[PDB]
Amino acid sequence: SKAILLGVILGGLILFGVLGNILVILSVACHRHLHSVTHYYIVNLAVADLLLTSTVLPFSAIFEVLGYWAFGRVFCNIWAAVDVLCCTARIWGLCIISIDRYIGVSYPLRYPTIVTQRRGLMALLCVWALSLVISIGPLFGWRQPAPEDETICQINEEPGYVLFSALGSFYLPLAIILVMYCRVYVVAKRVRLLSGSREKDRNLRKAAKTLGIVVGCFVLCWLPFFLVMPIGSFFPDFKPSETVFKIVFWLGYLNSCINPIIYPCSSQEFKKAFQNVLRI
Amino acid sequence: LTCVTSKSIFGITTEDCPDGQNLCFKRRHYVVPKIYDSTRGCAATCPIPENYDSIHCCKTDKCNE
Amino acid sequence: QVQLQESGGGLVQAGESLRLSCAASGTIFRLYDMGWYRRELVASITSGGSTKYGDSVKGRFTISRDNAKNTVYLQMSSLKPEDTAVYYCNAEYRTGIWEELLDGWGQGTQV
Repeated sequence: SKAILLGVILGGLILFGVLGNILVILSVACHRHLHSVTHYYIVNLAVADLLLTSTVLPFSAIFEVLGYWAFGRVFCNIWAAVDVLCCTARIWGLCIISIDRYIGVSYPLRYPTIVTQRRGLMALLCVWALSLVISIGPLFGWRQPAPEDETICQINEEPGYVLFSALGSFYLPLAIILVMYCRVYVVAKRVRLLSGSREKDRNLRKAAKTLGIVVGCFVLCWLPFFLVMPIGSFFPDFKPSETVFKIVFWLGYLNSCINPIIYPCSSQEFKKAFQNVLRI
Repeated sequence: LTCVTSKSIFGITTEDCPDGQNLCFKRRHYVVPKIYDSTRGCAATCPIPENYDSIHCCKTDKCNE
Repeated sequence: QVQLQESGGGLVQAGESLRLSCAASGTIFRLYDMGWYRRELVASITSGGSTKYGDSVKGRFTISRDNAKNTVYLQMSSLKPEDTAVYYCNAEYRTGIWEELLDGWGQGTQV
């Protein structure tokens, strides 16, 4: 009975991720001193992860366990659209964090007058609008999923769509994240004190470390899938074994559950907020 | 008489079915949630699906798209 | 725990020169500002090469730093009867790229 225990393992992971992301959101919502434009981006990332883990992953696990779609064609389209939207929003909201930290490190003295709350929320809105355009846009212009059997839930088999989605949703934001974090790394390796003060320099070098951990885990989890799927859709004969191609799929979606572990195990204020929220 | 056999960015590898075969088909095997494994080809009689596969048999030229 | 200790001590009468040594030992990611103190500042070098001296030093001293082997030196010149109380070794070190800047002192020397 491989189905039941696999489903139980997956469900445990999804519930763990759901609680982790709710806890991350509450730790920032319920704390006055944690309300900063750079923490609202963490809350946005947690919101995308929470949507993915509470609305998308349960049905993905059921669909893996069963092996077919048991909820009709109408819910297939909605589930696929929400999945793609949340996945694109998560990575673009990580890219916006990369840009925010690059600005806060390169120009630590003008940062309060560059990244204002107005501009920070404008950036959030632009990220979400861009995610909607990149994700839900192509799903209509590239033959919204074709299957005609009411049990198949197959996003566009077209090679063009997978190229655009892979490029737009993984490889364009990854370039910005990696470039911006490298500059943060290079700057932090040359400057004695970032903002002339030791407390500020410490509090800026700690956040950069946490960002590096988040980015490293994200790349590690999501790179195998985006290396193995596009090649499969580009060279038809280079189809890998399904066992490894199932592992890379769930490895990528495990990030939405791991990230709330990254946040408190790297920072000391996030851990305290986690305790203060769990105790209540 | 000619049925598709593979689809990629480089194009379509359309071939010509031999005699006896009269209809094309397109199997579709589940791999991971949103990704399926298609296997096109010729056939004289439409194959029976096994383990929730979705075979769509058709008659016209390059119909198994 | 990074360690910096004095060196080059001894006994001598006025008119002769010395060369104290001080190098960093331990887990260091890099060193930023190094120099000697007498409490009071007598010299200091930054990782770039900007040399500084105290007002009491009328070009008397020459503090030198090697970027390769994490070592500093201080060449003495023209001892004075009332210019030798204690000589420390002060450095600011970082043990990693994502850690706070710290500093350490030395034991001391006298002549």
